[PDB]
Amino acid sequence: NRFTVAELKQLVARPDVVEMHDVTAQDPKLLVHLKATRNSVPVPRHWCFKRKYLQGKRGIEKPPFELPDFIKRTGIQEMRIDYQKLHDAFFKWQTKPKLTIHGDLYYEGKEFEDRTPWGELEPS
Amino acid sequence: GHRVIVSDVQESFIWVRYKRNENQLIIFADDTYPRWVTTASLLDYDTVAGADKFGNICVVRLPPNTNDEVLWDRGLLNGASQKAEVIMNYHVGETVLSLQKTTLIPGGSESLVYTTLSGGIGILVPFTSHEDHDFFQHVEMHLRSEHPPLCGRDHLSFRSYYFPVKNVIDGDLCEQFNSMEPNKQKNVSEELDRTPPEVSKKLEDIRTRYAF
Amino acid sequence: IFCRKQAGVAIGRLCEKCDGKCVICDSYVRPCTLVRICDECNYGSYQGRCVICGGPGVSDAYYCKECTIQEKDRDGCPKIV
Amino acid sequence: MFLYNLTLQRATGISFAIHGNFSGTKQQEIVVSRGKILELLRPDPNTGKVHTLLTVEVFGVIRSLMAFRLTGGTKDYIVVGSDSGRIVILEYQPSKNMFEKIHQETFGKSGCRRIVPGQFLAVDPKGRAVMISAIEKQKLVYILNRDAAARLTISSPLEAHKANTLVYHVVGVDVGFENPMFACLEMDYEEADNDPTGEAAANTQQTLTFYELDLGLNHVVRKYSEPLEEHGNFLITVPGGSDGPSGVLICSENYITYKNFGDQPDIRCPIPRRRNDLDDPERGMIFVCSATHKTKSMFFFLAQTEQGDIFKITLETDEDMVTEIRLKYFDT
Amino acid sequence: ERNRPLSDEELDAMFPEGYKVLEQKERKIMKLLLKIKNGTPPMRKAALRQITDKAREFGAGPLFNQILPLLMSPTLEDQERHLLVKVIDRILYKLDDLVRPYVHKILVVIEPLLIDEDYYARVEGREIISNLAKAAGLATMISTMRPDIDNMDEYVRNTTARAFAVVASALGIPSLLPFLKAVCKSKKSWQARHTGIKIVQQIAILMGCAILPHLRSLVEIIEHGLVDEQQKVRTISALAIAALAEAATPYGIESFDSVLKPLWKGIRQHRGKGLAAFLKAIGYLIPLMDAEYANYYTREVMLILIREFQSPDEEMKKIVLKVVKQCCGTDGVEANYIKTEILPPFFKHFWQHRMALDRRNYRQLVDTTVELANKVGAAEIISRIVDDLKDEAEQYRKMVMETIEKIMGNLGAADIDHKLEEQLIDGILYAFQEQTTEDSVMLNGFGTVVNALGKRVKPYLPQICGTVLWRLNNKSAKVRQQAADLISRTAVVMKTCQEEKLMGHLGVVLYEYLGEEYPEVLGSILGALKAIVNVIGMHKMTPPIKDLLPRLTPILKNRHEKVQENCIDLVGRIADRGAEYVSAREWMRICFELLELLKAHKKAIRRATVNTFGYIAKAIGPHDVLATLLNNLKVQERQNRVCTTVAIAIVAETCSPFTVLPALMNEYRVPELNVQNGVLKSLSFLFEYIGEMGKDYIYAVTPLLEDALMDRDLVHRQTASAVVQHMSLGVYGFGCEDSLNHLLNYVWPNVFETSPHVIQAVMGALEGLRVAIGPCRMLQYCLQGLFHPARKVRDVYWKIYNSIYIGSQDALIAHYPRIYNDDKNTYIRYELDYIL
Amino acid sequence: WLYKLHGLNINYNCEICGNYTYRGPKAFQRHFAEWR
Amino acid sequence: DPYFMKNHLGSYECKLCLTLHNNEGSYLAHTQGKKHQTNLA
Amino acid sequence: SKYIGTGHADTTKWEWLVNQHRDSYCSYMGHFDLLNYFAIAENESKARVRFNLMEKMLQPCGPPA
Amino acid sequence: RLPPEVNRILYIRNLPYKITAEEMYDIFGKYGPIRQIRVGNTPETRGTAYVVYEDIFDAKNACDHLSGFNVCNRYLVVLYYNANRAFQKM
RNA sequence: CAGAUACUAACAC
RNA sequence: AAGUGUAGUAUCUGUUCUUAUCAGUUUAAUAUCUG
Ligand SMILES: [Zn+2]
Ligand SMILES: [Zn+2]
Ligand SMILES: [Zn+2]
Ligand SMILES: [Zn+2]
Repeated sequence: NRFTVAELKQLVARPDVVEMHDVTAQDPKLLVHLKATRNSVPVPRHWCFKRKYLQGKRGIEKPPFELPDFIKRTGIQEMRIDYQKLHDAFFKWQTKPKLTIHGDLYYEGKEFEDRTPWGELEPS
Repeated sequence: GHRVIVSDVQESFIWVRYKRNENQLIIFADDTYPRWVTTASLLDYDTVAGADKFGNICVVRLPPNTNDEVLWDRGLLNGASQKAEVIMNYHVGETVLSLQKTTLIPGGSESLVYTTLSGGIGILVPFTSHEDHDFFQHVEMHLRSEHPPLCGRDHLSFRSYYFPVKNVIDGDLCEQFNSMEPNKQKNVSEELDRTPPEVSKKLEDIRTRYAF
Repeated sequence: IFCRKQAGVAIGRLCEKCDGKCVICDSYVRPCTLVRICDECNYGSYQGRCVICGGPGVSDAYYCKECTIQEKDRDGCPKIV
Repeated sequence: MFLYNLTLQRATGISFAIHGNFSGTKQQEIVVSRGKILELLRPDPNTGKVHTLLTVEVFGVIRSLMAFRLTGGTKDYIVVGSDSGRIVILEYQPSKNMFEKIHQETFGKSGCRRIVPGQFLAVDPKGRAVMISAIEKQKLVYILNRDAAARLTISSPLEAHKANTLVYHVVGVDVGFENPMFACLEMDYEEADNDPTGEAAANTQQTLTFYELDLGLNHVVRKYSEPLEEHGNFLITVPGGSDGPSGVLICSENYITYKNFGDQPDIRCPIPRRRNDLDDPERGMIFVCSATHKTKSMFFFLAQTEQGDIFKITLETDEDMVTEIRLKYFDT
Repeated sequence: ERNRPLSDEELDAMFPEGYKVLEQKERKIMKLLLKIKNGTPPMRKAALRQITDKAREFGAGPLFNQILPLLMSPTLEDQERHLLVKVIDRILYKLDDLVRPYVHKILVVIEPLLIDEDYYARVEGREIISNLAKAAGLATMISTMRPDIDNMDEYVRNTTARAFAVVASALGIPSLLPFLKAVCKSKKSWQARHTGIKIVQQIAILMGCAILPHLRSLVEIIEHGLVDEQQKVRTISALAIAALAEAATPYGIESFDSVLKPLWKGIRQHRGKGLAAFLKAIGYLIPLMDAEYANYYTREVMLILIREFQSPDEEMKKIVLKVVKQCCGTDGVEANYIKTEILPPFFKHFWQHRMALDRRNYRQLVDTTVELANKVGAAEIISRIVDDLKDEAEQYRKMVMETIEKIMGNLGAADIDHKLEEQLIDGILYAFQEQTTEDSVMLNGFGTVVNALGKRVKPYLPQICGTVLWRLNNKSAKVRQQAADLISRTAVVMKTCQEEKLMGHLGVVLYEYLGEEYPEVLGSILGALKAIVNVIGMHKMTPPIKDLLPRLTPILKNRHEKVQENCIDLVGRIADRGAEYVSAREWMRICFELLELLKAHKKAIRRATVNTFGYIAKAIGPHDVLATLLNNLKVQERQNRVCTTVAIAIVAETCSPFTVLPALMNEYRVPELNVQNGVLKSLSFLFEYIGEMGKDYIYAVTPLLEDALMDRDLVHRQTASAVVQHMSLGVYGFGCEDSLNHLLNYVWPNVFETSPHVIQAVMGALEGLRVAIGPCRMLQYCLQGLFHPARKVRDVYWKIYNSIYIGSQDALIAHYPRIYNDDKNTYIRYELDYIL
Repeated sequence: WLYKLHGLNINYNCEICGNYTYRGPKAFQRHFAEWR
Repeated sequence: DPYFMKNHLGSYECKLCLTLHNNEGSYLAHTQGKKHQTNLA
Repeated sequence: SKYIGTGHADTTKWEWLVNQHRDSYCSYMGHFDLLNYFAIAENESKARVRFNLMEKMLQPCGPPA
Repeated sequence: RLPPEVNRILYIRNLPYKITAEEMYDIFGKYGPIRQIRVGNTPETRGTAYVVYEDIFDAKNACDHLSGFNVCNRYLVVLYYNANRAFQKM
């Protein structure tokens, strides 16, 4: 008694959101509506993959973890004492990394894939 | 200028640019949270203060290098390609139907005045420097534990009612300092490396710069 | 398995071996909210016994700060039974 | 970037107001909730003018207030229901000019939640127990007493939960020194969730239910329940013992009804309407709030309708039985 | 087999070189149970799955005809019986009504287990009979068990009654009450009435406070038995009332009104074990009463109880003491009446050496006398006891010492007069010196009496110190161990200003004892020194701290637990408070010894050791100690490695994480699974410990966590998830949403993980993130999977949603997406769309 | 076993693709964004 | 060998079968084995 | 599972929304300001707004499917 | 009733090199009849020994009590025998 | 489905 | 010569099944199981 994909595609405001498995839901019309909502996050793509998550990430040599530049410039990477510089690294030099926006999930291939502001702090 | 900020009843803030020559209204940014907006104040060319039906204030800001000069297009998360970032969240406790950036006293500093449905009037005021901010943050942290809310609700949880509290210190909690028994004032001021008169002075000094 | 019945006025206790431990998550860090237990758990021969393991009880049991922040202190009697 | 919040003018609206000798002195005071703020008011009976003694930001939602007094005591406690998951008892201290938290009993998770108690709050008129209840399912009963040092002491909660059941309102019933009783306007939604015709939803009757706390057996029994002809919006405790015939007054659309357990007939009186009313004739009328005034000889209720009109309500008795309700228009 | 004699040939082979000698369905169930009793765990699970469905094709008859002989097998292990019981419950559930023709056969096989003293066998027996009483209707249980209510054997009546109490533990009290209301009045046989009354007694014993809403009904079932001509029924009705009263405590007095007058009439009339049962009943009832009743009825008791003190019967002797305890422990009873009427006959009869000769009477009288003191006051009771500290019998001296111990440990010394101190201290000194055996009661009592008197002990201290110093100079290992323990216990009083000088001698004596041949004694030596360094300052202590550290270093290596636990405390105390008095070189040497003690089996030693690595870091700086700890990550032993991760976090807490974090990050670069996991585990503990400070370090560690989350290895992901959770819970209310949101992108893909530890960690991270980034985000992640076609996706998503819902039900109201209206259903929340 | 694993026992049809039969769940899903 | 390799976690991978080896020992066992021969053939 | 409001794989549209609506009306009854908002918008007495919300609790979305 | 790792054979380490047969029997024999004692007498084995009790319950006793045991300037390390560690040098 | 190995839970002794 | 047990994962090794043409049990789909 299910819709065809063809049928469901015409019954909804956003056909592009419809996938092949959607018509097999308990409520496909609710499911597609929910997928269309502002700021909702997709289900992780690998739910239907036979291999377990991240398990195909094999057979590739990767370099060791790249330290952030403020820690790197502390020189401890070469040491393996200067506690003032060690403080300044975290409390002066610490710069925020390239943080990802809401909803942009990770997966195996992702890695290799007057203008003045109000209420700003005064300079020290 | 050419910017238009639209409050949606539920989908919070949408930034629209009017283009004269093309004669077009283009959406160029939106929020990443539902907000049941009741009122809005523009703080600066990139920043909006919002109130919602659920007693919250927020401040949303366009991140730097946001571009306003804009079936193959889908946008991001079923909304606009660029996202405003919530730089402030605070559960006021009462529904706010007005916000206004204004100076309440002559020669005083500018503040964000807000009115509530319950007839309450208050302000949000920017700290000018680290030292001040850090001091009232430490005051708030000590008062949260040493002078807990009367009817047994966690203060941080209350200010984080619908969204986690972000970049607001509750001065209504800080001014509880003056109501405490003197032993507790002594304990808290010792923790602050101050004496109680200096704490009360700092409390009065902020509340006297922006608005009586 | 936690009792999870309505917490009473009775206060939870810890044996020497299980002391410092948060009942819910075994952390030794920042005891915060005093544990309360249901009457049936405090009753008769069970008076003053350890919430975690039923030992003689020498100290007051606490939920840690994290459990307090998460409102895990609210679930009801945490005697493991 | 970084903001500091200050109140300039505190909330002036009132959601709850309660009466007592909060100072313990013979002078009467009013504790009012302004939602986010608790406040104590003294009306000066000489000037006829109201002074704020004390205001406190409570940093939560006050969902209910009651005054109560232990038997033989002279000072009223404030018991607060809130979005905190805990029943809090306060004593006002005149010397320090502050509310002092006497007890804080925790039972649930914070927020204004459907199944966590806090919305309704009812006291034994003799102070011996307090019931705190949610809109759905959970009701908890705390027994109150004093120690050998005359400090207030509180029991473990006794539960009185009922699945699928809405509560419209709860009040304590004045039964004198008999076992404490709470009356609830209840409705069971189970059948309404199970019938796809909608028949059950329309055929569902609100019930008046009397929960007795057995002090000797330390449990709450759902002793009596009866369906109501129309839905009540709230209850009024009628004075009992030697002060009246006890029972309860259900305020409902277009009516006020007196009910008591035992051989008492239901007495029902329609709410009088304004002559030549310009309102829509389809609108029913509810009482929106009430007050009770007691005196050595007699008592009466003031109940206000939606239109602002206050009725003085009085009950006529033969022996223990109420025989009629009498309404007199009082003022608007 | 393990103690079988060994040939020299067996023995010689144990040793390396270089040592000098100085129908078809029945067959199916068989092959199934064989693979539950024996075989591998998946084979047990498969066979249990097969048999529990196949019970529908077997039916109850053939199934229990095979299972009951197997359950009766005389060599069946507790765990193999427990597995057979987990089969029994599940087949009873699967059979339902099909059990009914076989209830009798199943029951008579299990009835002995309801009496068997081994707790496990007896709770398993209660469980399977509860499951039987769910699968069988109550009418079937009654129809099975009704004949044996009148069995001639008391053991059958006893098990029948116990089985009916198990029936009552599932089928409610109201259900069996009418059957009991018939049985207890069944005139034909007193043994039926007796068994009914005994069911109520066993119901009371089993159910405890759950009796109370049915208590009146249960009393009214028994009440006439107290008035009956059958002395057995009078006796056992009183025992049933005692059991109901006991289970009702402290409530329910109004239920017993009907039986009080029958009890009082019986109290005046009866003798022997009959009277003992009535006295037990009244004894359990008096604590329920208000003060006026309590006084009157206590006074009614004493007109008989004081006579019964004369009784030679051990059961009466137990009961009369228990009744004294119950009366005198009841709140309302006048203490003057106790002092004047209870004490003289009680002391005259029971406080004699003869009562010490049996452990049962001993414990009873000790407890009863403590309970008399608990209401009369300490000194009145102690002054009656104290002379017997100087009586000849060791066992009696031990009895009075234990009594004084238990009185003064509860009530304190404030009641005691000066002369009574002299009498106490003289008697205690005699008792402690003139013991032929080492006894803990004497160590306890002496320490307790001293610690309770406190500052008052000042005149006696020179005599006490000389006595314990003398006993510590005795050759005997056990004697010196006893003396050194007493020093450890009494140290709290030695804080008195003059007594530091006396303690100075003890310190230098104990220093010589550091070569103790016996480890057990050495443990007490160290436990004394532990107390001493806690009382006097490091400089104040007579042995130099600088000299002490080298002496304690070999002791640290000592393998014995007693030595190990005590040594690490002493060293740890020195590291924490007296850090200055030692060289960096010595402290660093200690760190290496500590590396070894992370292999200790007891967690208490490991916990203390981890603290010490940290204390040393405060003193000598973090860099050096961190380097040693990072090297220890290479060790294969997880419990050692895990303990080292804790130490790294402690060091980072003590010396700010800015000092420790760069080295930790570097070690992550090291290409070993264990090190990279140790680094992540240290970051988990560190964010747990630092709380608010985490905001300063969140951005630095975010890339490392992102790398671990992206890692193929499950443990890296699991450990990174733990970090996430703790760091999110610590940074709540301090901004930093951006980093937590970014990490949520890495964590969320792991929701489909099936590994129990990894899924628990991911769930824990999500709960933490709900507080930190808000329920709104969590809901946004869960929306698309709630109504996803695959059940697997829905199961996980609803589990996450439920956690958010329980955690933040109120908050979610604002966050729920707009659901458009259906033809027959309205889903739009119109009020929230109102504009003002 | 790999034949059944890769779902090659199924055989989907696409008219827009001139009635080509991909023979695979994954094959089919990829084809919509490919040349035919 | 041109297929045997060390991963960043101290374990070993075979490049010709993407197989994971806890130890250098396991790799050689995988080398004397079905998948492993089929790849070479 | 024991907590009223929790869902699982077989939760229908109707069940979930009835949860949202009953939970919303309880939030409205507790949040005095949100109740204020509705009372002013409807030009209605608070007592009547609460009563109307309690009435709506019984079947907030129309009958089950 | 005792765990699986307990055994009549007690491997000993940190043993003084000068220790005599009589002293060994003295120390170990306190806990009950000694079956035999074997003392390491090569560069690789000196300072170790295996002590064998007749009865397992005596051996548990000795093992519980003698680890950390002070003889001379040393503290003995006493372990129950494990074959697979006993032949580790092979 | 069995064996070998590695690992997790401040798991326990 | 710092051992053993409990609960749970992961990875190599050696096993991983030709079918017509439909139905059913199932699953998101396949596979599995039964005609
Ligand atoms: Zn314990
Ligand atoms: Zn915890
Ligand atoms: Zn195609
Ligand atoms: Zn290969």
